[PDB]
Amino acid sequence: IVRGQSSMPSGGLYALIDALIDSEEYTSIFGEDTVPYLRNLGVEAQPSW
Amino acid sequence: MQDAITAVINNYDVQGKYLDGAALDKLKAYFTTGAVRVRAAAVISSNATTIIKEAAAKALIYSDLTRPGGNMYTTRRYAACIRDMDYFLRYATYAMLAGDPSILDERVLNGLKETYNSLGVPIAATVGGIQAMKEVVGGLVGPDAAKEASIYFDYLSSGLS
Amino acid sequence: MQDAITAVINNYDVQGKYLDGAALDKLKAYFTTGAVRVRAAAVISSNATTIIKEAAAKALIYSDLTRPGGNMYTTRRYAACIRDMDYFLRYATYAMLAGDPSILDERVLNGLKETYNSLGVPIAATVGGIQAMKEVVGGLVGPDAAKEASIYFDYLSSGLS
Amino acid sequence: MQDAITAVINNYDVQGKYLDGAALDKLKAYFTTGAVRVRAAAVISSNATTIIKEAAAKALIYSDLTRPGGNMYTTRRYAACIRDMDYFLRYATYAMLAGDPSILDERVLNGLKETYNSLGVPIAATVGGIQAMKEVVGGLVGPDAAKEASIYFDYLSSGLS
Amino acid sequence: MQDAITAVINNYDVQGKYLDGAALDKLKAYFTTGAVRVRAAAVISSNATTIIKEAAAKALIYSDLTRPGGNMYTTRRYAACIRDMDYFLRYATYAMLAGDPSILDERVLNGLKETYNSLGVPIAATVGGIQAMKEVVGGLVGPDAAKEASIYFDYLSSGLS
Amino acid sequence: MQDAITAVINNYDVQGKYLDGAALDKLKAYFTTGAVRVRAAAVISSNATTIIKEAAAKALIYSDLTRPGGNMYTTRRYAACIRDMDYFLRYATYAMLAGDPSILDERVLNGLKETYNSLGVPIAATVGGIQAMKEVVGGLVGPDAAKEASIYFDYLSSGLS
Amino acid sequence: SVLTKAIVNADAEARYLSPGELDRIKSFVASGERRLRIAQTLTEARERIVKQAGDQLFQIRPDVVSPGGNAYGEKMTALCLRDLDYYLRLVTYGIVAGDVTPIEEIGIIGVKEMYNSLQTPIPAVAEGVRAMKNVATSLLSGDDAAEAGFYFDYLVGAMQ
Amino acid sequence: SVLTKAIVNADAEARYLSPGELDRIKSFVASGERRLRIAQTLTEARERIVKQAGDQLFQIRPDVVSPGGNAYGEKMTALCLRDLDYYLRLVTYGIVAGDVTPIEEIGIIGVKEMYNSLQTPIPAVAEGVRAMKNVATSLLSGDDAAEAGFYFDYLVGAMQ
Amino acid sequence: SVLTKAIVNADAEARYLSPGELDRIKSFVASGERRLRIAQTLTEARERIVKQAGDQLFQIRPDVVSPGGNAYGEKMTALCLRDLDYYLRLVTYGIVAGDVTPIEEIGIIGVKEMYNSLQTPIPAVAEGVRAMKNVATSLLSGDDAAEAGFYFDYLVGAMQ
Amino acid sequence: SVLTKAIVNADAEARYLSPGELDRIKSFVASGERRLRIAQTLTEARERIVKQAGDQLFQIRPDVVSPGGNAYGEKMTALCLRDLDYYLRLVTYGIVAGDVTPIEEIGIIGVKEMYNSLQTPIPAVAEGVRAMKNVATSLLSGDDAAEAGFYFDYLVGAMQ
Amino acid sequence: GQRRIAIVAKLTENAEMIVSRAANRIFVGGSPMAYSERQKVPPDFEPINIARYGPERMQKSIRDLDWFLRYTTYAILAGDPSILEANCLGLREILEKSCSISATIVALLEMRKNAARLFKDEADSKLVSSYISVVIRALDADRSDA
Ligand SMILES: CCC1=C(C)/C(=C/C2=NC(=C\c3[nH]c(/C=C4\NC(=O)[C@H](C)[C@H]4CC)c(C)c3CCC(=O)O)/C(CCC(=O)O)=C2C)NC1=O
Ligand SMILES: CCC1=C(C)/C(=C/C2=NC(=C\c3[nH]c(/C=C4\NC(=O)[C@H](C)[C@H]4CC)c(C)c3CCC(=O)O)/C(CCC(=O)O)=C2C)NC1=O
Ligand SMILES: CCC1=C(C)/C(=C/C2=NC(=C\c3[nH]c(/C=C4\NC(=O)[C@H](C)[C@H]4CC)c(C)c3CCC(=O)O)/C(CCC(=O)O)=C2C)NC1=O
Ligand SMILES: CCC1=C(C)/C(=C/C2=NC(=C\c3[nH]c(/C=C4\NC(=O)[C@H](C)[C@H]4CC)c(C)c3CCC(=O)O)/C(CCC(=O)O)=C2C)NC1=O
Ligand SMILES: CCC1=C(C)/C(=C/C2=NC(=C\c3[nH]c(/C=C4\NC(=O)[C@H](C)[C@H]4CC)c(C)c3CCC(=O)O)/C(CCC(=O)O)=C2C)NC1=O
Ligand SMILES: CCC1=C(C)/C(=C/C2=NC(=C\c3[nH]c(/C=C4\NC(=O)[C@H](C)[C@H]4CC)c(C)c3CCC(=O)O)/C(CCC(=O)O)=C2C)NC1=O
Ligand SMILES: CCC1=C(C)/C(=C/C2=NC(=C\c3[nH]c(/C=C4\NC(=O)[C@H](C)[C@H]4CC)c(C)c3CCC(=O)O)/C(CCC(=O)O)=C2C)NC1=O
Ligand SMILES: CCC1=C(C)/C(=C/C2=NC(=C\c3[nH]c(/C=C4\NC(=O)[C@H](C)[C@H]4CC)c(C)c3CCC(=O)O)/C(CCC(=O)O)=C2C)NC1=O
Repeated sequence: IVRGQSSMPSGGLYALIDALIDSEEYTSIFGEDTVPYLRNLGVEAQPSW
Repeated sequence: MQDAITAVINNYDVQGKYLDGAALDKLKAYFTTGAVRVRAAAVISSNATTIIKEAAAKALIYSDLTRPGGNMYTTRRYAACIRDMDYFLRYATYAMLAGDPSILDERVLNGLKETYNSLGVPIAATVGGIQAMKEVVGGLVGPDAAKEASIYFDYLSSGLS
Repeated sequence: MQDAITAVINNYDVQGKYLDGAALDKLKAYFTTGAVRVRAAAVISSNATTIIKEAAAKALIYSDLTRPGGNMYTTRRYAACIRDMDYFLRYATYAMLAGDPSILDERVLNGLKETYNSLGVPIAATVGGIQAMKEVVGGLVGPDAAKEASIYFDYLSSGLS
Repeated sequence: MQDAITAVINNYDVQGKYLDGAALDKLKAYFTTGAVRVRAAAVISSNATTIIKEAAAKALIYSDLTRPGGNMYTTRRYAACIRDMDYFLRYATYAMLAGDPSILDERVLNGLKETYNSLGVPIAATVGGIQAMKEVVGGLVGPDAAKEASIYFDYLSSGLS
Repeated sequence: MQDAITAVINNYDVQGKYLDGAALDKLKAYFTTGAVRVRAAAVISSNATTIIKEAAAKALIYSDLTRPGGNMYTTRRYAACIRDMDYFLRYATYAMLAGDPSILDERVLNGLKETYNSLGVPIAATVGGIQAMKEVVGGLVGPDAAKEASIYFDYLSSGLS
Repeated sequence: MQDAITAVINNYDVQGKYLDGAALDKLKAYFTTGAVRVRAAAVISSNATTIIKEAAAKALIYSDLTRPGGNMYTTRRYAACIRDMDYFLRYATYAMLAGDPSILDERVLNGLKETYNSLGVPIAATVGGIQAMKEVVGGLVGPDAAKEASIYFDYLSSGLS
Repeated sequence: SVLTKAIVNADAEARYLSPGELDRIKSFVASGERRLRIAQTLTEARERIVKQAGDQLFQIRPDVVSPGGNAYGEKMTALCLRDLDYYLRLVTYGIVAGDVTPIEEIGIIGVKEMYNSLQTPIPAVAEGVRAMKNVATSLLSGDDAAEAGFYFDYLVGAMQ
Repeated sequence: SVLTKAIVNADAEARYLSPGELDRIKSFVASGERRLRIAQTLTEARERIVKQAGDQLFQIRPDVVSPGGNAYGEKMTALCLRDLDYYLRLVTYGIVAGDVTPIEEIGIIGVKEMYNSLQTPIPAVAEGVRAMKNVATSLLSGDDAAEAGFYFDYLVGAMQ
Repeated sequence: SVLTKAIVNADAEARYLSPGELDRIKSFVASGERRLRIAQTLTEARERIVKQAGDQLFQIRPDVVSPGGNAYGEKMTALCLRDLDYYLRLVTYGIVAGDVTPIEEIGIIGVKEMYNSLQTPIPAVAEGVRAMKNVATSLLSGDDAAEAGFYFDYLVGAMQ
Repeated sequence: SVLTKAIVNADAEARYLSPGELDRIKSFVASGERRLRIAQTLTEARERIVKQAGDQLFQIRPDVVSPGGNAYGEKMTALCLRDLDYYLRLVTYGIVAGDVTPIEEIGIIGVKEMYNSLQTPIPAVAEGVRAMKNVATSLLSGDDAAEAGFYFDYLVGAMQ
Repeated sequence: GQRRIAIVAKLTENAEMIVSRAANRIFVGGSPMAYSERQKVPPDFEPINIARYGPERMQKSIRDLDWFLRYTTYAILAGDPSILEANCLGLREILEKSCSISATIVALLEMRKNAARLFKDEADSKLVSSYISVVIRALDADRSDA
């Protein structure tokens, strides 16, 4: 990326974290107010691959 | 995933070859069967639910499988089983449209054998559920499409056993 | 490997300590249960084959496991499975005599989970085969020894899961 | 996880049995000890910190373990160790309320032996930390509850060794 | 390994199915091409050495590969390379007789990609050596057998890339 | 990770020793080479792109690797490969500044050998890409720093083989 | 098959098939339709062969369906004939393959250890297997009955 | 292809192919025969297209074949036309599938990074592609020339 | 160290070190010999420093060494000075590293939980550290005494 | 132990333990209480046994504490008694287990190579052990003194 | 605890009666109860025991009644209805092609009433009706379900 404001922009670690968090999928299931939880066996349809 | 056509393109791309006569003949062999694949998919899709019901009736229910101690005992597990059946039917319809089984490996078979071993899901009984849906499908789609639909059900079932 | 007694000796050796009161109390707690361990081993050894037979009958056979598509289908694989069962029984009998599970790690569990994943061997089904042999063992050995035999079967089974 | 009331149901469900007289007797044997389990949990919870402190004092600190070269040297590792201790105490309190050790397997023992081998965490020393907390617990909870609390500490400690 | 006749049996055995109409049709599709496979194998076997010579001449030698710094420099390595070529030709002839590529996986491809990476053996150059032998083979065996021989050379070459 | 200085601190901390003469001598041996490490890093950083281009030109491209069938064929894979090269260069520059290879293990080598085996990435070819960047680096940084930069490139390359 | 057994020899010596090897594949495949007919006839009469085999067996050795017998009872008997059904199936496989590879991996390698564990009396089982030959052979022409008979006698041989 | 961009899209919502979605799977099928034919025609004249593209390129940008130019010299020019041969090939692939798909994975994703490393001037590669459009397009009927032209302009677009 | 801290920030943002980061490594390493001298002096007087901190502590808090005090008694006092010896050691480590990474992992992260368990009054441990600052600082030149003092005040800060 | 030895022989044969080796264990369990007691008694007088062993040794072999002797000097003698303390400890371990087992791994396998390097005269180490037997044996009842004596004579044997 | 086990005893002890009362009440034209392998609204438009159902259709319909009863005893021991709503939540659709949904409710209605005669309604007579209410409630609507 580069450093933009105070910095830590498109980081390595920093970029990865925004990318996750700003994803479509993230803000759908847990969008906005909920803390993330394991979507394991009981909760959703699990992939078998 | 890949279909008939991209199977050929990627096989030539790795050699960096323009498509030659042998390639062009393969692609023709796909295009020439294409209209029939479409008609067959429309029959399967629109009879989806009836195919599952007739396949379950011939190969799963009225049995120890649906009784206490059986893996499709409980409304929960009965629902999971016919849910699975719908996956198989639906994906086999994709494979047959694509004219390539690669999607059945990527999105259905990978890890499924062990997943079923881990839950206790009876493999042999599931294969019969696949080969019963094939039987029904082959009646509904007719001479034109019977053999072509059938193979991807057979792909599915030798993928588990 | 180590047993109760060498577990204590090596724990003190690394500190270069002569055995003290706490150590001596531990060793007593082993010696005082020793005669009972021996009697229990003689029951298991002499009923070995019957324990496997009754454990398989309650937890493995008469099932999809023994049918085509199942992992203990074929005389080859049925033989391999009850061969395994004999290992488990035999080593658990060693662990219980030693009063230490370390041998179950060194010579049985190490790499076994992945070995079973690589061959396709159903883990959950194998655990039931272990916990069925425990059930039989606990009847045969009696009040004296039941809890002590049982734990090393439980060690084995949480080692796979 | 499962508890005594739940285990009776799932143990019968797999046989498709109504609860019968033998089942009903087991459940009574749980209900009849229930009030005592609750009182014992309230003592443990409210003395949690003191139990860890007295258990560490009798079985861990003032030793080579807390000195340079020892696994509970550094404030980091001392904190991790008494953190662990709190887990054990807390879960044993769950197991004893449930009247079933299954939670100790599912959420505490599974993989823990090897986790400790991989980090270098001394197993024998951890068991003494468990059996010291049991000693303290058995004083605090009284005649009513002493034996029942004790067993799930003993379950924990033979799960590691 | 497996062949078309054998594969049909094991694919059905895992489902516990008698051979049925679909199975019997597959086996016919093999038997009906069988005599042609045999004739083709006798041409390849008896022209083995000439096929390698013409394939090397079109795709390997007269190049940097055979010059100092090249992987088929030294009589040692030149010998190893055309030795390999003979393996490929010979096994492809087995696969084509069997009408199944499974032997090419079990006894030729497994680990070979990494073996070549570890020695420095040029993969792309080896594929050209495979596809040149195919070219020669397809001339020698004629219309009857050309497509059927060709596929197992193509199996080999997409197995490396 | 650790550097020269924290390598010493942690080696003494586990013994609970204040730094003694031997320790103080080691740290001096680092500090006394420190200014030279900094200058060398500024040369590498500011010539990063040219080092990769000259290293690829001597050891990777103009070859079967970049041709169809080769692992750095396709703009995708060519990009991935020189991306990797930049990692190596950048981390080796970290290791050399720190005067400790521990970061090369923690953040680069761990699992990388098998990752490359799993994707098919040619190991020997990657090592040559490392030892070519070293060659270029040793020219650019001069007498002062040549040996010190070089060792962490050599650490990287014996970490893969 | 003949193919599996033979190609294996080719690959192991790093070579194409011999004239001999090619000849036997040709003679073998020519004998295909007949072998398929032999399997069909026997598949078509499987229930009869098993049942009549089972009567022939229990006369020649009944004790197995008696108080202290391994096959005593209705569901301990439902399993003994099922095993006889298994072996007839494997015999049809062998006949169409022209050798035992399949028969062997599926039902003789490990069979001593399996049956010793179950304490099914194995040697009674050989006689039971032999009875099926007698029934099956009475539904086949002389020439086809012999060709079938080799595979029955193999299983009888392997057991013991 | 058009298919890939399509069966995978009606599987991200777990459903069967929509009745309108099996119609893009219809135009393409009819188009494919014509599409296959155009690719074959392009393949036939490949050597002429590349060579004449290469002349058209070096007139328009003589700087790349000059002292400080990426393609300066006989073998720096040989590799340059080989790259032009690569892209024409990918253009035939794109046309036949009906969707660009594979060409992207084969020759644009990563292309900036590849050529930046080699120090190749990207925009003059885009010119080499325009030059190929001009030649190829003169060997095709008006209708087929347009259909081909979209794929040439895509590559020109992606190198940007 | 200063090195570890600079690098970790570099790697986490996927980049080479900044001019700033390079400058501080340079200034830091220039102070190497001086920092080593500061650690030596304090290592050389460790036994004296611990005792004078311990006297300063027990005057200011005679209660800790009183009936209901955590350090009441001869061996509850012996362990208390040993802890004071521990922290002086960590302070010498910090001074030669030029930051707290080592000091922190070894003796502040987890220290609240450790001492709460032992029921040690944390703020009087902070006083014991101030007492050591006072003694240690009287054995160092003005400039070196300040440089040392920052690390003492850090520990005092972290126990808070 | 006796347990380890019995089991290892059992497992090597891959069959459950016998009668004849499931006895010895019973004897050992009864013996172990007595065995544990003897070790405790030996542990109580360790300093006296070592010191008096050390006097008995240097009278019998004054050459080791002489100009060209391995144990010449106050330390070189201090380390020598420490080694005598090591072996007495291992002897208590051996007695308690009922089998020598761990002592072998701890202090005889490799002992020739260790002491040859240090240039220690092995046979005078064997004498130091006899000297300890004499002292230890005078603090035990006749029956317990013999049981202890076997383990002393083993070590004496292994240094040979 | 102790109640629930006693309450569950009673239901188990004379389980058949409760079932026979239902079985008899919807199946007219024979003895439904002979079939059950233990012995080994509108609402009715009474199925006949041999005419509309057959033997095999009848056995499924009889087992369910017995099986339906069994679940409440399991349900009773645990805190809730979870083992009943979950297996009945979409039961309507599996059953409707060959079972009259509304006919089946009357056997369930009957059972709840017939189950209660056993209790002296201290609290445990309320309970049995409460559990069996779930089967009925959660079954009908047939839009809300599944
Ligand atoms: C404990 C919660 C629970 C229930 C109740 C349950 C029922 C259930 N009923 C079934 C079928 C069936 N059930 C019935 C009949 C009836 N069912 C009734 O509850 C009525 C009393 C009667 C209609 C008046 C019939 C006729 C079939 C055959 C399916 C078909 O229509 O083909 C099946 C399919 C397998 C089978 O044939 O047994 C299940 C899984 N599963 C569960 O997990
Ligand atoms: C998109 C591709 C895909 C497939 C195919 C798939 C299968 C699949 N089947 C599952 C369970 C199951 N599958 C069945 C299937 C059956 N029961 C029987 O008795 C019959 C033999 C068989 C039906 C014919 C059952 C009963 C379960 C539930 C097991 C349990 O109770 O945990 C699960 C576990 C998670 C869940 O319960 O949903 C998966 C992932 N998942 C996928 O993502
Ligand atoms: C001394 C300690 C030790 C153990 C425990 C051990 C286990 C072990 N089990 C194996 C295979 C196997 N293990 C089983 C086991 C089972 N099949 C089932 O379906 C059941 C769930 C289960 C029996 C309860 C089977 C069927 C195979 C054969 C897999 C194959 O066909 O390759 C193999 C592969 C080599 C072989 O086939 O013998 C090993 C090494 N090996 C050892 O050295
Ligand atoms: C290097 C990181 C590190 C530190 C600092 C550390 C401290 C530490 N202090 C301890 C005890 C103690 N520490 C003190 C200290 C004090 N009493 C007071 O009132 C004063 C406030 C203070 C002296 C300034 C006392 C009195 C004990 C004994 C408490 C007891 O035994 O209950 C113990 C338990 C005894 C032992 O096993 O060593 C540890 C581990 N351990 C570590 O790994
Ligand atoms: C919820 C169930 C659960 C448990 C029980 C659990 C244990 C556990 N203990 C750990 C480490 C540890 N555990 C200890 C424990 C001890 N040190 C000693 O010397 C004593 C013998 C013993 C305390 C009595 C120590 C010191 C570490 C740190 C090891 C390290 O430095 O990496 C870790 C590694 C991750 C971490 O450091 O937090 C886990 C996961 N994790 C879980 O999720
Ligand atoms: C350093 C180890 C080494 C050797 C020796 C070597 C020899 C070698 N000799 C070759 C050809 C040849 N070599 C000869 C040699 C002879 N013709 C005769 O009749 C005489 C007996 C003999 C000359 C004394 C001939 C005639 C050819 C051409 C054969 C052909 O093209 O078919 C070739 C193939 C052409 C090429 O690509 O270079 C190689 C690799 N390669 C090596 O790496
Ligand atoms: C199919 C996807 C694909 C492409 C396109 C590809 C291109 C490619 N172009 C290369 C070089 C080159 N490519 C060019 C091309 C040009 N010079 C110019 O000035 C013009 C702008 C342009 C011609 C239009 C030149 C001059 C080189 C040599 C550069 C060097 O050697 O430094 C190389 C390195 C040589 C080699 O090992 O092959 C690759 C891999 N590789 C691929 O896998
Ligand atoms: C296809 C390869 C193959 C075979 C043959 C096979 C046989 C086999 N026979 C079995 C039992 C049995 N088999 C028999 C057979 C006999 N009793 C007698 O006395 C006679 C000698 C004989 C009949 C001719 C009996 C009586 C049992 C029941 C034994 C028991 O339950 O203890 C069982 C255990 C029950 C089960 O889970 O299925 C297996 C697996 N399994 C296989 O995978």
